[PDB]
Amino acid sequence: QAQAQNSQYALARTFATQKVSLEESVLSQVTTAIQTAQEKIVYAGNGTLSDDD
Amino acid sequence: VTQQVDSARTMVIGHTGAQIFNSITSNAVPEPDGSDSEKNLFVMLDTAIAALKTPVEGNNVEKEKAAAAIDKTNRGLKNSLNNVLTVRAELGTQLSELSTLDSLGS
Amino acid sequence: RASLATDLQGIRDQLMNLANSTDGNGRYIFAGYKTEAAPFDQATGGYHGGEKS
Repeated sequence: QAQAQNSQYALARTFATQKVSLEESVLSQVTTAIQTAQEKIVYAGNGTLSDDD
Repeated sequence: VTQQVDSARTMVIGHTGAQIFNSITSNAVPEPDGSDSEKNLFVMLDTAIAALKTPVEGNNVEKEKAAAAIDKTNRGLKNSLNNVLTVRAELGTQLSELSTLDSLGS
Repeated sequence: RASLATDLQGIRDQLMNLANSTDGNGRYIFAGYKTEAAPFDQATGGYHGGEKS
Protein backbone atom coordinates (compact mmCIF):
# COMPACT_ATOMS: atom_id res chain seq x y z
CA GLN A 1 0.00 0.00 0.00
CA ALA A 2 2.71 2.47 0.98
CA GLN A 3 4.63 2.12 -2.28
CA ALA A 4 1.39 2.44 -4.26
CA GLN A 5 0.66 5.68 -2.40
CA ASN A 6 4.08 7.01 -3.35
CA SER A 7 3.26 6.13 -6.96
CA GLN A 8 0.04 8.13 -6.70
CA TYR A 9 1.88 11.22 -5.51
CA ALA A 10 4.42 10.80 -8.30
CA LEU A 11 1.66 10.93 -10.91
CA ALA A 12 0.17 14.01 -9.27
CA ARG A 13 3.50 15.82 -9.29
CA THR A 14 4.08 15.00 -12.95
CA PHE A 15 0.85 16.61 -14.08
CA ALA A 16 1.15 19.64 -11.79
CA THR A 17 4.70 20.22 -13.02
CA GLN A 18 3.58 20.29 -16.63
CA LYS A 19 0.74 22.74 -16.01
CA VAL A 20 2.74 25.17 -13.88
CA SER A 21 5.67 25.19 -16.31
CA LEU A 22 3.36 26.13 -19.17
CA GLU A 23 1.86 28.92 -17.07
CA GLU A 24 5.35 30.26 -16.41
CA SER A 25 6.21 30.37 -20.10
CA VAL A 26 3.09 32.29 -21.07
CA LEU A 27 3.43 34.71 -18.16
CA SER A 28 7.00 35.51 -19.16
CA GLN A 29 5.81 36.43 -22.62
CA VAL A 30 3.00 38.49 -21.09
CA THR A 31 5.50 40.40 -18.98
CA THR A 32 7.58 41.33 -22.01
CA ALA A 33 4.45 42.44 -23.84
CA ILE A 34 3.39 44.67 -20.95
CA GLN A 35 6.88 46.13 -20.79
CA THR A 36 6.79 47.22 -24.41
CA ALA A 37 3.24 48.50 -23.95
CA GLN A 38 4.39 50.72 -21.09
CA GLU A 39 7.22 51.87 -23.33
CA LYS A 40 4.79 53.02 -26.01
CA ILE A 41 2.83 55.09 -23.50
CA VAL A 42 6.04 56.90 -22.59
CA TYR A 43 6.38 57.82 -26.24
CA ALA A 44 2.76 58.99 -26.35
CA GLY A 45 3.62 61.35 -23.52
CA ASN A 46 5.54 63.52 -25.99
CA GLY A 47 3.26 66.50 -26.60
CA THR A 48 4.57 67.49 -30.04
CA LEU A 49 3.19 64.58 -32.07
CA SER A 50 0.59 65.36 -34.72
CA ASP A 51 -2.69 63.49 -34.92
CA ASP A 52 -1.59 61.12 -37.68
CA ASP A 53 1.41 60.25 -35.52
CA VAL B 1 -7.81 24.83 -9.16
CA THR B 2 -6.16 23.14 -6.19
CA GLN B 3 -4.51 19.75 -5.96
CA GLN B 4 -2.64 17.76 -3.32
CA VAL B 5 0.71 16.55 -4.63
CA ASP B 6 2.08 14.90 -1.49
CA SER B 7 1.08 13.52 1.89
CA ALA B 8 0.37 17.01 3.23
CA ARG B 9 1.34 19.68 0.71
CA THR B 10 -1.61 20.93 -1.36
CA MET B 11 -1.05 23.39 -4.15
CA VAL B 12 -2.78 25.75 -6.57
CA ILE B 13 -2.31 24.20 -10.00
CA GLY B 14 -3.46 27.09 -12.15
CA HIS B 15 -4.45 30.70 -11.63
CA THR B 16 -7.81 31.71 -13.05
CA GLY B 17 -7.31 34.48 -15.55
CA ALA B 18 -8.98 37.16 -13.43
CA GLN B 19 -6.13 36.91 -10.93
CA ILE B 20 -3.64 37.67 -13.71
CA PHE B 21 -5.25 40.50 -15.67
CA ASN B 22 -8.08 41.78 -13.46
CA SER B 23 -6.66 42.59 -10.03
CA ILE B 24 -4.12 44.73 -8.20
CA THR B 25 -1.51 43.82 -5.63
CA SER B 26 -2.12 45.27 -2.18
CA ASN B 27 0.24 48.17 -2.92
CA ALA B 28 -0.93 49.64 -6.23
CA VAL B 29 -0.36 53.33 -6.94
CA PRO B 30 -3.46 55.28 -5.83
CA GLU B 31 -5.03 57.76 -8.20
CA PRO B 32 -3.98 61.37 -7.52
CA ASP B 33 -7.65 62.45 -7.41
CA GLY B 34 -8.54 59.61 -5.04
CA SER B 35 -11.44 58.34 -7.14
CA ASP B 36 -10.36 54.76 -7.88
CA SER B 37 -7.62 52.90 -9.71
CA GLU B 38 -8.63 51.11 -12.91
CA LYS B 39 -7.97 47.42 -12.46
CA ASN B 40 -8.45 45.65 -15.79
CA LEU B 41 -5.56 45.61 -18.23
CA PHE B 42 -7.70 45.57 -21.37
CA VAL B 43 -10.01 48.29 -20.07
CA MET B 44 -7.08 50.69 -19.70
CA LEU B 45 -5.46 49.61 -22.96
CA ASP B 46 -8.67 50.28 -24.88
CA THR B 47 -9.17 53.56 -23.02
CA ALA B 48 -5.76 54.66 -24.26
CA ILE B 49 -6.35 53.31 -27.77
CA ALA B 50 -9.55 55.34 -28.01
CA ALA B 51 -7.78 58.39 -26.62
CA LEU B 52 -5.01 58.33 -29.22
CA LYS B 53 -7.33 57.99 -32.22
CA THR B 54 -9.00 61.27 -31.24
CA PRO B 55 -8.06 64.48 -33.10
CA VAL B 56 -6.84 67.17 -30.71
CA GLU B 57 -5.26 69.69 -33.07
CA GLY B 58 -5.71 73.09 -31.45
CA ASN B 59 -8.72 71.80 -29.50
CA ASN B 60 -8.16 72.17 -25.79
CA VAL B 61 -10.46 70.09 -23.57
CA GLU B 62 -9.54 67.29 -25.99
CA LYS B 63 -5.77 67.75 -25.84
CA GLU B 64 -5.51 67.66 -22.05
CA LYS B 65 -8.44 65.26 -21.71
CA ALA B 66 -6.63 62.70 -23.83
CA ALA B 67 -3.44 63.41 -21.88
CA ALA B 68 -5.17 62.62 -18.61
CA ALA B 69 -6.52 59.36 -20.00
CA ILE B 70 -2.98 58.44 -21.07
CA ASP B 71 -1.61 59.21 -17.60
CA LYS B 72 -4.20 56.97 -15.97
CA THR B 73 -3.20 54.27 -18.43
CA ASN B 74 0.44 54.67 -17.41
CA ARG B 75 -0.34 54.08 -13.74
CA GLY B 76 -2.60 51.16 -14.57
CA LEU B 77 0.04 49.42 -16.65
CA LYS B 78 2.52 49.80 -13.81
CA ASN B 79 0.15 48.13 -11.35
CA SER B 80 -0.65 45.35 -13.81
CA LEU B 81 3.04 44.56 -14.29
CA ASN B 82 3.53 44.28 -10.55
CA ASN B 83 0.54 41.95 -10.22
CA VAL B 84 1.66 39.56 -12.92
CA LEU B 85 5.18 39.55 -11.49
CA THR B 86 3.72 38.47 -8.15
CA VAL B 87 1.97 35.58 -9.90
CA ARG B 88 5.25 34.61 -11.58
CA ALA B 89 6.98 34.52 -8.21
CA GLU B 90 4.33 32.28 -6.70
CA LEU B 91 4.70 29.85 -9.60
CA GLY B 92 8.48 29.86 -9.21
CA THR B 93 8.08 28.77 -5.60
CA GLN B 94 5.66 26.06 -6.71
CA LEU B 95 8.20 24.69 -9.19
CA SER B 96 11.03 24.71 -6.67
CA GLU B 97 8.84 22.84 -4.18
CA LEU B 98 7.81 20.26 -6.76
CA SER B 99 11.42 19.59 -7.70
CA THR B 100 12.42 19.23 -4.06
CA LEU B 101 9.47 17.02 -3.16
CA ASP B 102 9.93 14.49 -5.94
CA SER B 103 13.56 13.84 -4.98
CA LEU B 104 12.38 13.21 -1.43
CA GLY B 105 9.83 10.75 -2.80
CA SER B 106 12.40 8.82 -4.81
CA ARG C 1 8.42 42.45 -0.01
CA ALA C 2 5.04 40.84 -0.77
CA SER C 3 6.72 38.82 -3.51
CA LEU C 4 9.25 37.70 -0.92
CA ALA C 5 6.23 37.07 1.30
CA THR C 6 4.83 34.58 -1.21
CA ASP C 7 8.32 33.08 -1.42
CA LEU C 8 8.49 32.61 2.34
CA GLN C 9 4.91 31.37 2.20
CA GLY C 10 5.87 28.53 -0.09
CA ILE C 11 8.91 27.72 2.03
CA ARG C 12 6.84 27.78 5.23
CA ASP C 13 4.19 25.49 3.77
CA GLN C 14 6.98 23.16 2.70
CA LEU C 15 8.25 23.09 6.28
CA MET C 16 4.78 22.26 7.54
CA ASN C 17 4.55 19.49 4.95
CA LEU C 18 7.79 17.96 6.18
CA ALA C 19 6.69 18.23 9.81
CA ASN C 20 3.57 16.14 9.11
CA SER C 21 5.42 13.20 7.57
CA THR C 22 3.95 9.69 7.57
CA ASP C 23 5.51 6.39 8.60
CA GLY C 24 6.07 3.26 6.52
CA ASN C 25 2.46 2.05 6.76
CA GLY C 26 0.30 5.18 6.43
CA ARG C 27 0.64 6.10 10.10
CA TYR C 28 2.68 9.13 11.23
CA ILE C 29 6.16 8.83 12.70
CA PHE C 30 6.06 12.62 13.11
CA ALA C 31 3.27 12.32 15.65
CA GLY C 32 5.84 11.20 18.16
CA TYR C 33 4.36 8.27 20.01
CA LYS C 34 0.80 8.69 18.68
CA THR C 35 1.51 7.39 15.19
CA GLU C 36 -2.22 6.57 15.23
CA ALA C 37 -3.05 10.27 14.86
CA ALA C 38 -2.50 13.32 12.65
CA PRO C 39 0.05 15.44 14.51
CA PHE C 40 -0.01 19.10 13.44
CA ASP C 41 -2.25 22.09 12.78
CA GLN C 42 -1.56 23.37 9.27
CA ALA C 43 -3.01 26.81 10.04
CA THR C 44 -0.51 28.05 12.64
CA GLY C 45 1.44 25.12 14.11
CA GLY C 46 -0.70 23.51 16.81
CA TYR C 47 1.02 20.21 17.62
CA HIS C 48 -1.25 17.28 18.48
CA GLY C 49 1.26 14.47 18.82
CA GLY C 50 2.32 12.38 21.76
CA GLU C 51 3.80 13.34 25.10
CA LYS C 52 6.95 11.18 24.92
CA SER C 53 9.54 9.83 22.54
